Amino acid sequence: PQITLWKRPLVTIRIGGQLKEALLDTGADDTVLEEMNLPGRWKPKMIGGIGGFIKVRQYDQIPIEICGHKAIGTVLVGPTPTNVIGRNLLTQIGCTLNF
Amino acid sequence: PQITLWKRPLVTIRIGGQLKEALLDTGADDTVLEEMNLPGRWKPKMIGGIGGFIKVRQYDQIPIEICGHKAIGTVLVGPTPTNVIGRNLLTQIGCTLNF
Ligand SMILES: Cc1c(O)cccc1C(=O)N[C@@H](CSc1ccccc1)[C@H](O)CN1C[C@H]2CCCC[C@H]2C[C@H]1C(=O)NC(C)(C)C
Repeated sequence: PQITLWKRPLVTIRIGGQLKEALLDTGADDTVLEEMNLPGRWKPKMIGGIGGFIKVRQYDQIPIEICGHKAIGTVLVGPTPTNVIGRNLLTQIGCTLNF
Repeated sequence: PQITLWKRPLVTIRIGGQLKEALLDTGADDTVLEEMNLPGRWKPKMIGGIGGFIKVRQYDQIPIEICGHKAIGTVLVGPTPTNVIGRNLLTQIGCTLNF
């Protein structure tokens, strides 16, 4: 689909069998979701943006269906202000910026 | 143009006739530029990123050419590690997300 930016580019995702809403974020290198439980082992990591750094749980090779498109990759879980789908997964679904 | 997301979508922007590299960021509601001594009045504002809020100076109706496309709007200046072009300006240059 083609998405304009007059409003936040929010989309529904399926992860761990549960539906969630997330923001398609070209400015984020990684995908970061609010605290939640996910199958498998995770590794402690830290990521930063504006405002500073936060501690997250790194889960690898996690399947996520984004607006009907399949992706399987790294998902960071932590106290992020909101769910963000970063470039690591945006590239998997063939998402590009156009103007 | 079409910009893929294999690497950070950094483009050249012109503000004050000067050139800077900035990130096309669909996840940002606002445009936040690294500290720069812009002239004129401004209003204090707090913007929140992944690691918390930072204080910025809000400048209104500032001309900004993004990768050759002209825009004009609100630009926030503060201690961000990277220049970010948010939806407030991305919409002006007709930028969309596609997949
Ligand atoms: C700058 C800005 C605004 O002016 C208004 C609203 C949000 C933001 C904002 O920082 N949005 C961010 C998403 S994280 C997010 C946080 C809160 C609400 C929605 C999204 C940016 O799109 C992405 N953001 C762009 C950029 C911000 C300056 C530092 C270098 C990158 C860091 C990157 C980022 O945070 N990456 C993570 C991997 C940690 C997620």
